[PDB]
Amino acid sequence: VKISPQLLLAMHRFLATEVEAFSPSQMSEKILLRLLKHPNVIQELKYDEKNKKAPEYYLYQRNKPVDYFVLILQGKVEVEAGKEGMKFEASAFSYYGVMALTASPNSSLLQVYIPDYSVRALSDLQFVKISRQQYQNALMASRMD
Amino acid sequence: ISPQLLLAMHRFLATEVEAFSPSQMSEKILLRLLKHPNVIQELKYDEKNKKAPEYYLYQRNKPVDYFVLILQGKVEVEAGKEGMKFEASAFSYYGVMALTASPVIDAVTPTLGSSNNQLNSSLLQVYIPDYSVRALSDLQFVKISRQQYQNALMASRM
Repeated sequence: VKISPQLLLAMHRFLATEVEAFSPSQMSEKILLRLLKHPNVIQELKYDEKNKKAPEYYLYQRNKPVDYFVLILQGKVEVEAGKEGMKFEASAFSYYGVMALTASPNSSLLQVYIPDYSVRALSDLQFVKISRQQYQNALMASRMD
Repeated sequence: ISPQLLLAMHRFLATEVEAFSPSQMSEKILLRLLKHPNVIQELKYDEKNKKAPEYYLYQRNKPVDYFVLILQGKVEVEAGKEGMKFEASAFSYYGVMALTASPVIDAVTPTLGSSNNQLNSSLLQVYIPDYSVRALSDLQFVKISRQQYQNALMASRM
């Protein structure tokens, strides 16, 4: 996935200033930029009007454990929030699932992040995808530089 | 719910499954737990509406908080990464770790089932089965939740 340097700067500046998880206090800007340039962190998704309700077009499903964070860069998504599944539209720079990253910790149970919402693609999507593991590694890397 | 069958399953759990061993749970309490309402359940099978959500006792990558012991009937089990399919019948049990798994250390998030402020928290300690269980016929089975199991332990602790 090839993106322009301008777009990379915009998403970098937004996360570093708006999302505390990526604040310079938690994560150095040098590491953050490397994390964004990491392969498959930035992804795209081709939309199919025929298969609109396909599983490949659901970034999040309510009551389905997930372990990654998303930042929409381009495109439209439908969001189903709450018990009644209140639908509304979200576009660029709407993010989801930060708690999957920043949540603090064989025969044990597992702490998971379960979204109280669903996110479905309405059109072609370009977005960021950062897993808890990628984020925790980014903290350790920035925790020593 | 014949007395003969109830004793058989009691002896099986108390001897085969350590979670219900006399060391963990007295045999007197175990019997009371089995006679507890809704611990023993049934399920009518519909050949027309097979693969229905009401016929899945367990679903892959779907958090669960209960234990099952088949008493009568057949189920299809899809186990592991490669989804090895096999058939299981009476006295096949599932989800023991759902009961005996210990919580995360120095963790404040609530466990699924206990409902300790779960209604508003998105972080939940869960047991996630690496398998699926689908009903192939009418089922009679035991169903013990983590909370019902923990309550049985406290009862036997006195």
